[PDB]
Amino acid sequence: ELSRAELEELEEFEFKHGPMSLINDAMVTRTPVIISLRNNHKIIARVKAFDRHCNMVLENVKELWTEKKGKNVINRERFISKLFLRGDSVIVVLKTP
Amino acid sequence: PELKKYMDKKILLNINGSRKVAGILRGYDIFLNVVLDDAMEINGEDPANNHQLGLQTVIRGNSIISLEALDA
Amino acid sequence: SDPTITIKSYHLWPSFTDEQWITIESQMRDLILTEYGRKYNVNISALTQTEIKDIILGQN
Amino acid sequence: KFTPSIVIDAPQYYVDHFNGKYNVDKCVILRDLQLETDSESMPSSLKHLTKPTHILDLTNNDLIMIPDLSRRDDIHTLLLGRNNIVEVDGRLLPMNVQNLTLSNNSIRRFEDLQRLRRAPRTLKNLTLIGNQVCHLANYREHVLRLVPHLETLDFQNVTAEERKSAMSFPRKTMEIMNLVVSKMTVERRNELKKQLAEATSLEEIARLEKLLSG
Amino acid sequence: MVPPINCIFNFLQQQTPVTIWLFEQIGIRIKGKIVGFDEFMNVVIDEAVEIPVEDVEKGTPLGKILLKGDNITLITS
Amino acid sequence: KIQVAHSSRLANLIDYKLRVLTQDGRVYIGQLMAFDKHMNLVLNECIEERVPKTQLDKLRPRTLNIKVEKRVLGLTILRGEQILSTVVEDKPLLSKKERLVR
Amino acid sequence: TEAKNTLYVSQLNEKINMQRLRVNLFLLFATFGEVLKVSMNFKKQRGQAFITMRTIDQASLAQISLNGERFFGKPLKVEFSKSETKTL
Amino acid sequence: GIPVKLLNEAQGHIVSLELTTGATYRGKLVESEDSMNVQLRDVIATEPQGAVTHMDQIFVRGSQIKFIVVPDLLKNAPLFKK
Amino acid sequence: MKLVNFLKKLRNEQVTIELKNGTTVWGTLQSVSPQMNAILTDVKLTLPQPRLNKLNSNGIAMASLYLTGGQQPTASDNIASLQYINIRGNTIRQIILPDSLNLDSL
RNA sequence: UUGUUACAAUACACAUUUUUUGGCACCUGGACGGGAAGAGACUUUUUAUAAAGUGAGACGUCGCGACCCUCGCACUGGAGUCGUUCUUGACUUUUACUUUGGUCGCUUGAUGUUUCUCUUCCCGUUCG
Repeated sequence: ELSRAELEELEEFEFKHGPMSLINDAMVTRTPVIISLRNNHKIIARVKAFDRHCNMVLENVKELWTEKKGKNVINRERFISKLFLRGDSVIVVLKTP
Repeated sequence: PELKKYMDKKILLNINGSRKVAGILRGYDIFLNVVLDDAMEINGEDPANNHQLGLQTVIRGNSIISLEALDA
Repeated sequence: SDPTITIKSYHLWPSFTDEQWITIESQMRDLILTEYGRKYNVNISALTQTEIKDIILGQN
Repeated sequence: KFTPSIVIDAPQYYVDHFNGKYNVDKCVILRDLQLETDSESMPSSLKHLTKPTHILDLTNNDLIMIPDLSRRDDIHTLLLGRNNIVEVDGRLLPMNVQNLTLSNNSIRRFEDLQRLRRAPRTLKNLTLIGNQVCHLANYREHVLRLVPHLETLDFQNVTAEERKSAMSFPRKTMEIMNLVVSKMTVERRNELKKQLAEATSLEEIARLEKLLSG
Repeated sequence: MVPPINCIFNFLQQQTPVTIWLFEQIGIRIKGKIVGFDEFMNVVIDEAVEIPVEDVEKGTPLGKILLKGDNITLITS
Repeated sequence: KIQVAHSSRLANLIDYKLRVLTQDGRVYIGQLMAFDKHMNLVLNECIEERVPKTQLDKLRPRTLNIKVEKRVLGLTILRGEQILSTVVEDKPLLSKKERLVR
Repeated sequence: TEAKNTLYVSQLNEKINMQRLRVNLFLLFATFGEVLKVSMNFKKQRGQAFITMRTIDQASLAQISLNGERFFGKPLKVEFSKSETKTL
Repeated sequence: GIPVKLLNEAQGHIVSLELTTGATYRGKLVESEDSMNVQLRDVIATEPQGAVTHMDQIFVRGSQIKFIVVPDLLKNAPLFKK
Repeated sequence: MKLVNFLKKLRNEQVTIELKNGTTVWGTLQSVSPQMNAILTDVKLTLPQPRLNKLNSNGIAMASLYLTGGQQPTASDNIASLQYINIRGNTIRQIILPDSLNLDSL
C-alpha cells in the first residue's frame, strides 16, 4: 500500500506511540525489563534493540525458572551475558520500578 | 477452495477439539469460513446426546479439520 | 552482571552492598592483573599488595 | 595389506533386495581384493568404513577371522564367504546383525563354532554350505543347540520340532577349478583335457583357466 | 450464496443473541450479542456471559468484551 | 561418516539422503528431490521411523541400542509446517545400473 | 544360447514366503558374484526369479556352481536368460 | 514451486494423507489446490484410535495435512526436469 | 525488518540455540536465512537432564534427539553430535551469543 | 572468440485464518535376558471344602505352519517421430492393471497401541 520510506517512518511512529514504547523507554533509559516467556521462564535483562515482531537483543541476562523433585519444588537461576530472543515466545514484559 | 461442487448438499465437518457438526452448506470464502444451515452438533447417539445449534451458524476456517459430503 | 541490582535515577553506579562491592573489587583486581600478567609476562599469584597498588593506580 | 585407503574408495550403492521395490539398503563392496587379517592395521582401517552400511560384501578374500565390527549397529547383512575363516567368534559380529554368510570357508570342528553362543540374539539367518564341519556327524542338530532362536541354516528353514528339540540337551583357489570339473559334461571333460594336452602358450593357459573357472 | 462475513453482518444488524465456541478451550462457551465485526473476524460482544460445559445456570457475566478472532471456532444463533 | 561443505544450503542438497525431524517425534528418511519457499519437502524412496513408547524409557539416563518402528512411504510430500530440523545421512551414490559391466 | 549377465532361476519352492526367497537368493548367489538385482513377479511368473550380476565371469560361474543345488528343500535350476533385465 | 506442482500432477491417482490429529485417509485425488487443500474420493479412513472406516468423499483443509504419499511413478514425471 | 539482518552478521560464531522443545544446540553458525532458518556445523545437541527426567513432557524431544542418528554412547545427559543441522526458523526460542561480542557494531 | 533475443535468478518485501513470529504447558552380592518351579491373586461347576485353566479387560501389523489356484524367459507392453542396420539408442501418445490369492491353527513367534488396581533353581552378559 504505502511507499517504502513512508513505511520506515511509520515503523518509527509505531515504536514511539504504540504499545511497544514501554520496551523503547527501557531501551533508551538502560533499565532492566522483566519478560515472562511462554515456557514459564522469566528473563530479567537490559534491552539493546527490538523489532516489529517483538524479537529483542538482550544483554546482562538473568533467567529464573522452576524445577520439581516429587514433593519438593526448587529455583534455578542461570546467568547469560548476550542473548537474542525470538519474539513469539513472549507473554508479557514488565518495566521494574 | 473448490466447495462450489457441494452447494447446499449435507456436510459433516470435523472441527478443532474432537468436535463434529453437520449441516447444509450455504456459503464459503477464501479462508474456508463456512456458513451452514440446520446445524446439529454431532456429539454422539442422536436421540439424547446431540444438539441443534440454531438457524444460522458460521465456522472459522482455521478450525475446520476436514469435511465429508455425506450427501453423495 | 545482576539486573536485580538497579542504578538509581540520581546515581551513576549500581546499588551494590558492601559484600557485593568486595566481590566486585576482587573480580576487577583479577581482570586488571590478568591483562597485566599477559602484557608484562609476570606471575600474578606472586605479587605483593603494594605492587598491586602501584599497578592499579598506574604508577610508571 | 588392510590399508585405510582401500576402505574409503570401496564401491557402494543402494540395493532393493531386502524390500523388493525401494532402494533403501546400502551395500559396501570389498570383494575380490585379497585383504587379510592384521592385528594392528585392520581395526584402524574399518573405522573409515562409511556410515550407514547395511550389507558388507567381504566375499572372496583371505581373512582368517571375523573382522572386529562389534560396536557397529547399522550392518544387518555380513557376507564372509570364500575366506580362510577358522572360528566364528560371535562377540565380534555387529550388534544388530541379522544375516550371516560363511560359505566355503575353513571351519572343521565343533569347537570352532563354539563361540557362536556370544552372537546377537537377533541373528536369524546363517549359511555354512561348502565348509567341512558341514559334513561332520549330525552337524545341524549341534549348531541349532548353539543358537536355538535362529530361523535358517544352509537355506533349510528351521522347523518347529527342530528348535523344540534344541532344549532337550540340558535334560586353495583350485577349489573352484575342482568345483567346475565336478559339475561338467564328461565329453567336455574329455575335450578340455585334450585342450590342456594341446596347450601351446602362456596366454592360452590363461584362456584355458577362464574355461576351467567359468 | 451467502458469503460468511455477510452472515456475520446479518447477526450484527439484527442484534440477535449468539453463542460463540472457542478454539482449544472446550470447557467454556461465550454467549452474548455481536456489536462489532471485523476484517480479521475479531468481535465485540455485549451483555456477555461465559457458560461452562452445560447451561446458563452455571455461567458468569463478563460485561462488554472484545473477543479476539484467533479464538473463534463457531458463531451460532 | 558424511561431511558436507560448510557453505552448503538446502538448495545444494538435492539427491542427498536427508533425515527430517518433525514436531511429533518421528523422522522421515529419503532422497531430497525438491523443495519450496515454505520448506515443503519432497522425499523419494522414503522411510518413516519412530521411537515407540515401549522402549522410549531406555533413553532415560543411566551397549545402548533401540529398536525403532519403521514404515515405508513412496514419494512423500512433507508439509513444511511440521518440520523441526533436517540432518544429512549420506551423499548421492551411484546407481547400480552404472556398476553393470558389459 | 548365449551367455550373458542375467541368470534365470526356475524351480523355486512355492510355500516359502517370497520376501525371504529374495533375501536368500541374494545370499546364495552372493558368493559367486556381485548381485545387482533379484527380480521376482509371481503373478506374472510364478516360482521363478531373474538375477543379474556385475560381470559375465560371475554369471557363468554361478550358472555352473548352483544348477541343481538344494535350496529350501527343493533342487534349484539355474540357466542363462534369453535377455537382459531392463528395470535393474 | 515443485512440492505443489507435484500434487497437481497427482490428479486421478490414489494418494494417502496423514493429518496432524493422527487420522489417515487413502483415496483417489479428485482436485487439489495450491494451499494443499485436497479432495479424496472412495476413501479408506483411519482414526487416531486405530479404528478404520470407509467414506464416499472428503475435503481436507491444507493446514492439517502432515504429509501426502504419492504413486512412485511420478519420480519420472516431466515436472522434475531442468 | 531489522534483527534477522543482525543474526546474518554472526556467521562462523559459536552460538548456542535453544529450541522450543527445550533442546539446546551448540554450534558454528554457517548461515541464517531471511525466514531465520539457521544452519549450524560441528553441532552438539543436548537435552538438559533436570528436564529430560519427565518422559510425558519430553518424549517428543528425546525421540527426535535420538532419531537424528547422532546420539552418543550415553556418556552423559543425552548428547548428540552432527556435522550439519538445518533448523527451521520458528523452532528457535533463544540464541545465546558469544560472551565477547561487541553488539553495538551490528 | 563475441553479441542480440526469450525464460528462470537474486537483493527487496513478508506478526491478524492455509506453512516461518507458537494452544503451549502440566501431566560374596547388585543389574539385564532364556527355561523350569512355588506362594499369592483371577475365571468356571458347587456351598456356609472337592475339580479344570491363567496383575486383568480391548484393538491393529509383520511373521510361522497346514490346505486349495500352478507348469513357466519375466520387468510397462502396443502405435508413431528420427541416427545406425536384419531391430538397437533418444522423444510424444492410448490402454488397465503392474503387488499369486481364498480359508484355518497362533492354548500366542514376535510387535505396536487403549481401560482399571513376591520369591527359588540353573544358564548366559557385566560391575568390584
